[PDB]
Amino acid sequence: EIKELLKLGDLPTSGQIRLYDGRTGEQFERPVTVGYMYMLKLNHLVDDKMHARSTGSYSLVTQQPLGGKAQFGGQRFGEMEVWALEAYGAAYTLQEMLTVKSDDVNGRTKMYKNIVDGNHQMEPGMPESFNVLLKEIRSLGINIELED
Amino acid sequence: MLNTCYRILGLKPTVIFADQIMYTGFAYAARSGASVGIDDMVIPEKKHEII
Amino acid sequence: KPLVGTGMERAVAVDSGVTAVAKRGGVVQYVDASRIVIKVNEDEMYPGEAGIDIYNLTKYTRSNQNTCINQMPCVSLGEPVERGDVLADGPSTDLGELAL
Amino acid sequence: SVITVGPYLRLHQCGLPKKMALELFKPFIYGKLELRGLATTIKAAKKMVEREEAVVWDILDEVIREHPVLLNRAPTLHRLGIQAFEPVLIEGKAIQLHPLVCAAYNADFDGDQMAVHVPLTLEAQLEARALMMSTNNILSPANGEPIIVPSQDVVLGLYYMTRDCVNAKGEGMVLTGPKEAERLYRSGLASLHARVKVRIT
Amino acid sequence: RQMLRKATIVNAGSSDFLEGEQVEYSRVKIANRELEANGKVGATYSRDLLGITKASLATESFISAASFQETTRVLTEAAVAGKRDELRGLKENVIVGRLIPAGTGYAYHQDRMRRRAAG
Amino acid sequence: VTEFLKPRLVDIEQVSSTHAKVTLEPLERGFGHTLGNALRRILLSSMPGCAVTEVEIDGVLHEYSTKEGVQEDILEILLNLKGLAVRVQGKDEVILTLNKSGIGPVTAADITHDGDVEIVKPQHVICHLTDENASISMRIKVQRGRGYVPASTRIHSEEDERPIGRLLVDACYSPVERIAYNVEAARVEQRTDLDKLVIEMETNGTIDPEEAIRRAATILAEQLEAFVDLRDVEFDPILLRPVDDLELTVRSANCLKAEAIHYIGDLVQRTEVELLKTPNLGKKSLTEIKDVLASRGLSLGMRLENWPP
Amino acid sequence: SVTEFLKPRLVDIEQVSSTHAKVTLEPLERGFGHTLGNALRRILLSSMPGCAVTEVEIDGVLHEYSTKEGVQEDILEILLNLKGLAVRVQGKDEVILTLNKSGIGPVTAADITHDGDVEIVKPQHVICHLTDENASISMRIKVQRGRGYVPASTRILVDACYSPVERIAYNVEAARVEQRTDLDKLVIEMETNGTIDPEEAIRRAATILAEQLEAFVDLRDVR
Amino acid sequence: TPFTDTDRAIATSIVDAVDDTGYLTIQIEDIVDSIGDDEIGLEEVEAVLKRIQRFDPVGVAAKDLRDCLLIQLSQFAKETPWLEEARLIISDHLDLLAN
Amino acid sequence: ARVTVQDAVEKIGNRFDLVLVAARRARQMQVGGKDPLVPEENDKTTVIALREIEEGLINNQILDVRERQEQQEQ
Amino acid sequence: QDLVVTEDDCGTHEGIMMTPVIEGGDVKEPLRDRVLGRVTAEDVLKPGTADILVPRNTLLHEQWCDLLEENSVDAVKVRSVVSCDTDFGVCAHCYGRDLARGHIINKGEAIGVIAAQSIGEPGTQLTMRESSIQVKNKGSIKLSNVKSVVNSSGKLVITSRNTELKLIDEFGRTKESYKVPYGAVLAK
Repeated sequence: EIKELLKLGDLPTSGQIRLYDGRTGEQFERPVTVGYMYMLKLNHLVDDKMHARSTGSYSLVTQQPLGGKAQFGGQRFGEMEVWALEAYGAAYTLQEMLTVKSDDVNGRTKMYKNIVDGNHQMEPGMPESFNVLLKEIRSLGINIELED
Repeated sequence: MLNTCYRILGLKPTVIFADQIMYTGFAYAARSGASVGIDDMVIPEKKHEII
Repeated sequence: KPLVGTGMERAVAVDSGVTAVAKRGGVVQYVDASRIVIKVNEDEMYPGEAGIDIYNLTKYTRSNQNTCINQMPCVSLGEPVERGDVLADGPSTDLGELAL
Repeated sequence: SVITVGPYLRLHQCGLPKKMALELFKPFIYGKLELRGLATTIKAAKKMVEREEAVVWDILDEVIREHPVLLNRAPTLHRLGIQAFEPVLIEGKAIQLHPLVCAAYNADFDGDQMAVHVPLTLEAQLEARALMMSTNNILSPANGEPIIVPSQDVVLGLYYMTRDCVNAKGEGMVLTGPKEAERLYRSGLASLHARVKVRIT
Repeated sequence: RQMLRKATIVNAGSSDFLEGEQVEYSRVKIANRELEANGKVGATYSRDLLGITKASLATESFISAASFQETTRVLTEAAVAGKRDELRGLKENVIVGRLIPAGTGYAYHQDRMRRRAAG
Repeated sequence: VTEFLKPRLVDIEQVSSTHAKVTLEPLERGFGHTLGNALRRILLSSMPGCAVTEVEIDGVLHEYSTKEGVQEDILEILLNLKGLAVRVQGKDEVILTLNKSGIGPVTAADITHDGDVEIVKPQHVICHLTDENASISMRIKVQRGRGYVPASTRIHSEEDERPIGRLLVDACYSPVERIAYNVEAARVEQRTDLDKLVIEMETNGTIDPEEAIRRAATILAEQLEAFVDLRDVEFDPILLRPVDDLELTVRSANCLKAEAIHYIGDLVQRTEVELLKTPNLGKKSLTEIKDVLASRGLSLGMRLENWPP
Repeated sequence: SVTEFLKPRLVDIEQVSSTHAKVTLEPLERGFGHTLGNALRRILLSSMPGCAVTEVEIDGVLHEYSTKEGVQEDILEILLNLKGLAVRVQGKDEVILTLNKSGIGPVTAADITHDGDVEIVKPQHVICHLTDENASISMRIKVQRGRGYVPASTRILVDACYSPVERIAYNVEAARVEQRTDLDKLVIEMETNGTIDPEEAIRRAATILAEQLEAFVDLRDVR
Repeated sequence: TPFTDTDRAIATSIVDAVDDTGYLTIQIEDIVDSIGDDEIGLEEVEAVLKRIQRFDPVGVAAKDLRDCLLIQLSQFAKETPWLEEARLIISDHLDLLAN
Repeated sequence: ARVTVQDAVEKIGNRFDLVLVAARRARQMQVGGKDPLVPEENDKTTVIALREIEEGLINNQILDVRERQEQQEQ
Repeated sequence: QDLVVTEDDCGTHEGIMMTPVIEGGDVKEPLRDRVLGRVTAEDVLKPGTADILVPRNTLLHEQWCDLLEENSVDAVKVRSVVSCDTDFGVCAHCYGRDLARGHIINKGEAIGVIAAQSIGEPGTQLTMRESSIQVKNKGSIKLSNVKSVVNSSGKLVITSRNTELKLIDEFGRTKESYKVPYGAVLAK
């Protein structure tokens, strides 16, 4: 019945049609199938998907970038990503992601200053979350400290 | 083809070869037309007798 | 509208309550971008009322998804309207058919 | 951002939107502006970057040039879920990914998103260039088979172009090999022509 | 190989009259005690393999194997026994925030270890 | 070249008001396709026309509202005005007014007619009214351009001149919007077998087919003239004021003159330790000079890369 | 603005050899890259003045299934080598050429008789393979004038490679001037058989097309 | 900003002695006493303070109202009129305007 | 941009010592006091140092020799 | 995760014997890819007496496997990771290449995380869960130390529970095992 209906409007019953290229004007062999499909636009737009960040506001505890676009938040490196970096052998990139881009408070400012001055050097220091963990463990009756 | 290129020549020729293969394949696939339709898939006439 | 459908779009659009269907209507007096008034004929009329049905359309209101909800009239002045006939088209509706 | 296909790209390259850039590289923009004497003070540099001037765009194009940036698909199961590319500024809002590396990333170009991370120290940049670069991940570290292989819309093209059919246009032609393109493009023979004798070196 | 560790012993061998000693440590002790001073006192060992979740928690550093599965039991055992970490693993160096002893940081780790021998 | 026998424009046909069919003289083999493709691409790409750019109506403020007595919304009104086809004489940037009252259809015919504006289809629809007391009155601005220009492109040009109620619409500027060609071997029966190409263009009435073809040919010739002759095988620091008005107390001017110090920048890009290598000026004098320089340049803070003459 | 179009000024060309050249243009208008490039490619691939050898009358049997009798190389390969010969004759419709050579074996283009207008771009080209003895051979070759190319199946004996080009291709890349990056960048890489510089061939094709379309403007741009 | 170590210490002290309104609370000789260095001088502290006066909030860290409006008047370009008049009033007629 | 690193890898040997050597050389070039032994082509210090290593002019021995000589010349 | 290449050589001859997996119908994996990226021990010996094919510590890059197949060797003793006697980590002479590189593994590389990441990446697995002997080609019996006992008919009885057959066509290469119980009766 579809083939019959195509014959009433004077169209090729096969459904295919010869097409030409718009840039060269050379006919495509193997005639192409054209038609009318009902296309609909979904609620996943790229305007709401893009997000970028260089330096914003951190949290009072653990001093890390906030999160998932919650007031210009940062993105989450994870256990699988650090496994990937270790498999690559990316010690310096791993240390950088661990300290400079994160809760190393005295190192974030130094790295920003060196970048603006054109130095590209890192002062790793020590993350703030480890200090928070040490304080939380000492809040229980468990002595813990770092030796020399 | 890619594996032999890598094994014989090296890394730079095989990277260039991969890029050029992608370019030429993309071009000629579009130049071929290569559509799909209802009549493209055919049903054997013996299907009814087998059933 | 879809050129290829299944016939259920009319029922979905009507039953979704997203349009403005005419109850006990006979004829249209005044059509506007945001108002429709229908002069109900005497057959479907009971004594004690003027005989005017008024529909106030919904124009550009936020949804739960921050989308737009807009109703647009379909009828014109002096167009006889029966009972159960649509008068406005909600979001993604074309003459009472689900058109998304 | 959402992933998009760029076929014009080469292996060591990606399409980074200009809107996303000039935000990841903002300290570098400030440094270059101060060095070139276009902004005597940090407040002036900030105002000039916020106004998005042509000098800012030129400086961004200059600073982003030899600076690898690494992309990461959200479920990263093996090593090749993170690779480093050379950013190419595109006018748009979606990251353009390479079809050959799509297989390693397991991307499918239907709503998949991809994260971007910038290395800033010299050791990190040299590391992204010498260990994580997508032109260094040829073979798989699991078995050894190559991880880059044409898979779709390229296999079909090569298969179509290298095929034989009898009684095609220009069956008996004999030529030198550079002439096959001149013969297909203008007139005379089809790419499916048989019995064609060409001298190959 | 990672599964095949933590060898128990049946003979004393002057090492320790306990159970649950690592194969590498026991082999080092045997090679340093037998050939050097007293080759007569050999400590026979039995290689008893462990599952993944069990050999994961049987590590010398409490900083690792505490984040793995259970923190309360590991922390209580470490507090009671009074143990030290020394930061020998990738997880330990990651948590502390230093260069991992693998890849480009391996040379730095080797130099630090060599310098710590003298002081 | 051996007698190319190059083509001529002959037998221009006008099928309808918006549909034409032009023919060209028989031409050599392998030229019909290239000429036709180039002409079609240029005609679809860049052909100047006129389109509505901005519409102001006294009644409404924004485009997301309605108007009492009018059936369609302001969005429908703007989308109906977008397709309004109109050709304009010499000057561009014309503004025309439309005022009407009643209950009938409001078409493009009942628009104030000027001497330099011609409506080509006066049966268009501008969202007719329904109430007898309703009366629409708007001002339509028509310009001429070359390609599609969205509303966002023309936003930066208007910062202060953007009153409430002046609604802008997208511009198309393109009067062709469809064209096909076909090459056949005929009309050269006298000479050898050559090809003639026929162009089937479907405009909207704004442009003349012969004029459009001539414009496309001129554009192609101008573009090609750059291939005939193959050859060919500012930014500065803002602070460039002189060394004057720097409050040279006693010997700072003498030191600057003896050291051949430039106006400002070379003095700015100096460190204190290196400046002490200069002939002795005194700590107090150095601090005073540092204060004067700092009040404008943040304590001798700059490292310039290059120095223009 | 209204009728102003961007004209290419960066026309830097870099050539690897005297027959290979890679041309490049500065950002054109949007979509003009394909227009100009395809027009030029088609015009200089299908219609270009030039001279070429067309047919050959070797002493022996006219059929292709001939024998060696000392050449050691098949006549099909002889004709294939002849096709790759760039001859250039000044204002002569058709001329005849011949050769006579001893039996050392290396047969080069210098063996053909030297005529006033017939010239050979390179005389180290191999027409005949290494002979086995002192036996000679007469070629009796001839050339004509033509444009483009026609096969020998229809227009007779070996072929007619009149067009003096080998390979033409173009690529179109993105470019920006100040803010808009939706501008194109034509890249042309052409190979010439010889006797014509690649830039000269491009210029000739451009002039051909310009004089081809100037008849349609009907004497536009008077002043 | 490119300060020396001593200049950085002085700037840190000065910015520590800054109120919410933007005017420094303690006076310059008090700042000099807080530094407590024989080498440090009033001219040096003035140089550092004037260097940090040009920071993003204009007229911040000003000793009083007199030298807060004057900074912005000097900042504004000479093209706008009545500038000289405004400078003359703000220089030494502050009480004259206040009453 | 430099497409691949293989000549430098073959020259150095370890595939991880190359990063350290090129980093300590690009540090000299960037922080200043040094001049590129290879003609720069509007390249960044990272690529300049990597290409100098590839050409066979810099390693973990030449750099130490030059540093020791400069220190002793003080 | 703790495993890292720290040593260059452990100086041990211990290792696992590697043979093609010959069970069921035919071989599922030959001695072609199970040994391609390994370093053999000194146990490699030519089929002929007092003849050798390759030295002790060699890396079978591309052609030593070809020579080994030409000589038709089934069992090769190859040093492995478990045999390595290094105190911490493993040595580099018992791991081969198995990377994006065509050379032996460098010291400092994280074998521990390179592995266990290629084992769990293929998460394309599933969930929710004595008389028939057919030979493939010509072969021998290869009883492999089966206790022969007197049988009623013209055959030999079997008393041992550990019986294994093998088919030999032209060399030491086998075709199938076909383990049989003690009730088997030798037909040939």
